[PDB]
Amino acid sequence: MIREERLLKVLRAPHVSEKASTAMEKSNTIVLKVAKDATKAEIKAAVQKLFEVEVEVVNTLVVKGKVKRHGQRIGRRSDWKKAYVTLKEGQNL
Amino acid sequence: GKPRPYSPRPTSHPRPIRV
Amino acid sequence: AVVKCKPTSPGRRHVVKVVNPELHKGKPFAPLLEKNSKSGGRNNNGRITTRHIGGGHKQAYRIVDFKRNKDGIPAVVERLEYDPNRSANIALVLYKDGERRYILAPKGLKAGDQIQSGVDAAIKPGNTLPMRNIPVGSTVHNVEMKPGKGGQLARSAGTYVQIVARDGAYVTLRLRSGEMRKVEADCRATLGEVGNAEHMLRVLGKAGAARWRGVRPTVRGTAMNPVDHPHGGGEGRNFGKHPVTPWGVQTKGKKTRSNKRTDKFIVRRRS
Amino acid sequence: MKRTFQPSVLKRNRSHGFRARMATKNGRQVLARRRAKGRARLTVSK
RNA sequence: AGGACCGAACCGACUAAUGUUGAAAAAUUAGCGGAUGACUUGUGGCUGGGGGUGAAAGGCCAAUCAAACCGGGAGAUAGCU
RNA sequence: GCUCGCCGGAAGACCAAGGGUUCCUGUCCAACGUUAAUCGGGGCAGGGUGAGUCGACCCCUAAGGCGAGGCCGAAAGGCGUAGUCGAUGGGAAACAGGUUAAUAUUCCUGUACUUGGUGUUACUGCGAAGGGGGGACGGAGAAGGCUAUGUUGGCCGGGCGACGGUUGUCCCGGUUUAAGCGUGUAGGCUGGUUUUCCAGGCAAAUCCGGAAAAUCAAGGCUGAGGCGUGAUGACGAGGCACUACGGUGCUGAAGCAACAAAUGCCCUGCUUCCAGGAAAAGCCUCUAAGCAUCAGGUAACAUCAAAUCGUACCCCAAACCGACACAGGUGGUCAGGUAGAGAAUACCAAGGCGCUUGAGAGAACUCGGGUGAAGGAACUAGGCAAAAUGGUGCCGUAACUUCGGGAGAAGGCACGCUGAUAUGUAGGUGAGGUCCCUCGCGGAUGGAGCUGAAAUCAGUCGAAGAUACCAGCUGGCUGCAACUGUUUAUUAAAAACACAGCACUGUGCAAACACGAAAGUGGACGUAUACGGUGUGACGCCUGCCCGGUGCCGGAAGGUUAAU
Ligand SMILES: *[C@H]1O[C@H](CO)[C@H](O)[C@H](O)[C@H]1NC(C)=O
Ligand SMILES: [Mg+2]
Ligand SMILES: [Mg+2]
Ligand SMILES: [Mg+2]
Ligand SMILES: [Mg+2]
Ligand SMILES: [Mg+2]
Ligand SMILES: [Mg+2]
Ligand SMILES: [Mg+2]
Ligand SMILES: [Mg+2]
Ligand SMILES: [Mg+2]
Ligand SMILES: [Mg+2]
Ligand SMILES: [Mg+2]
Ligand SMILES: [Mg+2]
Ligand SMILES: [Mg+2]
Ligand SMILES: [Mg+2]
Ligand SMILES: [Mg+2]
Ligand SMILES: [Mg+2]
Ligand SMILES: [Mg+2]
Ligand SMILES: [Mg+2]
Ligand SMILES: [Mg+2]
Ligand SMILES: [Mg+2]
Ligand SMILES: [Mg+2]
Ligand SMILES: [Mg+2]
Ligand SMILES: [Mg+2]
Ligand SMILES: [Mg+2]
Ligand SMILES: [Mg+2]
Ligand SMILES: [Mg+2]
Ligand SMILES: [Mg+2]
Ligand SMILES: [Mg+2]
Ligand SMILES: [Mg+2]
Ligand SMILES: [Mg+2]
Ligand SMILES: [Mg+2]
Ligand SMILES: [Mg+2]
Ligand SMILES: [Mg+2]
Ligand SMILES: [Mg+2]
Ligand SMILES: [Mg+2]
Ligand SMILES: [Mg+2]
Ligand SMILES: [Mg+2]
Ligand SMILES: [Mg+2]
Ligand SMILES: [Mg+2]
Ligand SMILES: [Mg+2]
Ligand SMILES: [Mg+2]
Ligand SMILES: [Mg+2]
Ligand SMILES: [Mg+2]
Ligand SMILES: [Mg+2]
Ligand SMILES: [Mg+2]
Ligand SMILES: [Mg+2]
Ligand SMILES: [Mg+2]
Ligand SMILES: [Mg+2]
Ligand SMILES: [Mg+2]
Ligand SMILES: [Mg+2]
Ligand SMILES: [Mg+2]
Ligand SMILES: [Mg+2]
Ligand SMILES: [Mg+2]
Repeated sequence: MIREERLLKVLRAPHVSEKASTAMEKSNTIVLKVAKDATKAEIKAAVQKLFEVEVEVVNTLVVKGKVKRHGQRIGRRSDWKKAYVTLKEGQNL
Repeated sequence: GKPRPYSPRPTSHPRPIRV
Repeated sequence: AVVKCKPTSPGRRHVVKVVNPELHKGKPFAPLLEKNSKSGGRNNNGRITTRHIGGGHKQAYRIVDFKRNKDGIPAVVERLEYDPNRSANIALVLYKDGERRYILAPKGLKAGDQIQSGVDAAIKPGNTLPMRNIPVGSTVHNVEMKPGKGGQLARSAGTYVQIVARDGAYVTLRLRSGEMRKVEADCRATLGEVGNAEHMLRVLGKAGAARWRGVRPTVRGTAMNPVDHPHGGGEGRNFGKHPVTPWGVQTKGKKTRSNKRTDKFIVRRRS
Repeated sequence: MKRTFQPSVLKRNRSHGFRARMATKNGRQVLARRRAKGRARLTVSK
């Protein structure tokens, strides 16, 4: 059992894109930006407790930040974790 | 000014030997 | 048997091979196998300390019994095996209590023949007695130098030791070198001669055959520059130096034995 | 032609990496010199 | 069977022409040698500078070698320009 | 968009390594791009990498590293034991189809599999850091059985031809389907089973090893492929409907056989040889201490878990190593057609490209090629370069020789196409049917169909039949080195180095010797038929005279001579 304090720190944002939109209307799946240290179990616990929906399986990947230039000074965006969270048959978010 | 000179590079012809 | 190859290729013309058909064609006895990775003549500093060592065929080490401590229990020779670690052939022997061991294969010893070690052992080849229980004039191999240490003298192909004289607690041994050395009477020897005496009649025939046995080329001192070797240098073939090792020590007759601890056991040198 | 630099990250790290430096007193003196000079990158590790 | 024979891959480098501020700080093109072996190749490991390693050419040891490279003694010394 | 050309054992495809956003989309063209650029691996912004099964991590070790104590060393440190790390090796499990602008064995659909935890039920000797088995291993060669795969026929759908002919022995296309589960075949290995005892396996052992009976001779292990199921599904040439002309929606025929056939599989096999061919764990089994109607073990069923990190993209290259969008370098995997011995070569397929300045002109001269009258090495240091030879079969083949060679010596003859022999032969393959049958993936007989050289005879076309590409020049005398090898990365490949063989010499093992202030380590888990050093250099015939000098080895009457 995971503390609610920990479950409130693993979901950062819903990820908005065409692939996220397509996944939500085709494979009843929600795409979330999650904490980089979050586990599949913690994501599957947090979504169920904070959105009151039934989760089938969590798929996760780590997005490597891009090297960007801002006034001929090289910089790097932070790496973040993306969660493909598959809900059951009829739940809706 | 002048750029740093190159290390030795291949030479097309032998220096003539005078002896 | 010593068989000459036919000159079908130039590298086979001079080849003389020792074809022994009484050798186990199958795999060796696994329980008495250890790995022994090669050195390339390099020590724990990673430096070449013995030149001309490297490559050659991968070899597993056969745990050979040189001690022959298992006394009173009769042993039958199962098969003669090829051993890549030594010039001698080795015999796989089965004692009457189940235990199997490798021994140096003495001349004559075949499969079926019975061997036995100890004080009351019979006087026949393969049998290992303490040398005070072996008659004077006998021919022996796998001779211990200290009681219980295991055989160190006369292990190589066709080698043997003659027990010439027994005096008190010591026996005098004529070694293959021609040396007369004293050893403790208690020290164990195996009767007979070490087999595979035709081992010296082999002609490797080509450079590669040496490279198979793990020997790398010897470069002559006189072929080098002075910086590399005392014999180095010269316009054309020159020498004009007393022959020396790569390290300046004279190499054509200079005695290098310096062991005052073991001098007392030497009755007469080879000279 | 084969040039002298044939990259391997494993060999790089083992030969020059942070832990390799820390393993010997001379290696630790390298780190001390580089910190003293104020290098942004102490070793190849990064 | 073979350090066997012919010959691609693969490894090499005998000849010629080209190129020589190159396409290339060692190549290209046409021929050339080895091609089951003392062969060749990937990965990792070990050997350190009067030291290594060398089938030995003073060869090779990061485009550097009759003593590597980097920092230091150091503004060596220079009856020379 | 049409045509043209180029690669196609690659200039295609998939990776590792390495790089790190170069990927996809929109937008911009200053700079970057050897030109312009609307384009880009360029600028800017947004997107994109989804795993119990792939890989890492992880368990296990190799070389080697580190190394508690320890031994050693002025200090720093060196070595190494117990250990602990270290892959390039060993160790559980997923396949086909579909899908995105960009990921997919990761998403979806269908159908699987593995390991562990927990619970239930039944039955029960469980238990290791220990013992045994296993894991577990070389080179070469050979043959059979196979599949990938291809070809042809059948089958199905479509076609009837821009110019003579084309309803046929005609043309084009398709003819695909996995893991898993079941079966247990070609082949390979081994004789089972029971009882009794035992100086062995650090102790024990029901396991292993050994010994002694008894009975039965067919039992076990291993194993490609095939076949069945998986699959009433999926895919499917095209056609019917929408086209924002990018691509969505919808339906769906045949889906068989024969022959050929790998370098892949059976095969970690088999045969053979000498140079004699990792380790450890997982796994299987055995008990010890211990635990005794308990824990734990075995089986079935149910449920739960399988985290974390990588996953885009390039990868013989414009993204890696070469300062460059550089004719260079870079390990693994895949391997279609015709001809061919072939992964050579030529032309093609799939697929990918035309190499990021063009346009003219048609001087010398340079480069890379083609051809050449007569002559034919007169060239030149030298036939340098070029020209030439070049395949297969048969015939034929010198000196010399270590009897293997030399040898493809040299030299001569034949070669296409068509018909016949024979509507396609020898050979290979092998259906239906019949018969036997311990009844199956069987055996025997049987030659339907399929595939298919080589040769002979006859005819026939060309100047030429090895027609292209491809593909030895040959012979004679002689120096040197026996030979295959090795070498001056980048002006020297040799007669130099090495080499088998030979000899001398050292070396008795705590070996000589070498690396090391030392401990140690190599030599060697070797032991004089061994090991080091030196010189010589296959083989054959041989290797003479000299010991004064300088080394070395041995002797010792005296003379001299150190510290003390
Ligand atoms: C070029 O000259 C160097 C000396 O500077 C060398 O001699 C080299 O071999 C020369 N190369 C040529 C082709 O002559
Ligand atoms: Mg999933
Ligand atoms: Mg993942
Ligand atoms: Mg100036
Ligand atoms: Mg030697
Ligand atoms: Mg020699
Ligand atoms: Mg020289
Ligand atoms: Mg000298
Ligand atoms: Mg001379
Ligand atoms: Mg002289
Ligand atoms: Mg050959
Ligand atoms: Mg070379
Ligand atoms: Mg070439
Ligand atoms: Mg050859
Ligand atoms: Mg060849
Ligand atoms: Mg010289
Ligand atoms: Mg260099
Ligand atoms: Mg110097
Ligand atoms: Mg000074
Ligand atoms: Mg100065
Ligand atoms: Mg960018
Ligand atoms: Mg792009
Ligand atoms: Mg421009
Ligand atoms: Mg861009
Ligand atoms: Mg180790
Ligand atoms: Mg310590
Ligand atoms: Mg250590
Ligand atoms: Mg480990
Ligand atoms: Mg690995
Ligand atoms: Mg892609
Ligand atoms: Mg087939
Ligand atoms: Mg092959
Ligand atoms: Mg990819
Ligand atoms: Mg390139
Ligand atoms: Mg370009
Ligand atoms: Mg290559
Ligand atoms: Mg080709
Ligand atoms: Mg012209
Ligand atoms: Mg011209
Ligand atoms: Mg011409
Ligand atoms: Mg002419
Ligand atoms: Mg003419
Ligand atoms: Mg003529
Ligand atoms: Mg002339
Ligand atoms: Mg002239
Ligand atoms: Mg020529
Ligand atoms: Mg020519
Ligand atoms: Mg002459
Ligand atoms: Mg030669
Ligand atoms: Mg040669
Ligand atoms: Mg050179
Ligand atoms: Mg050269
Ligand atoms: Mg020792
Ligand atoms: Mg010589």
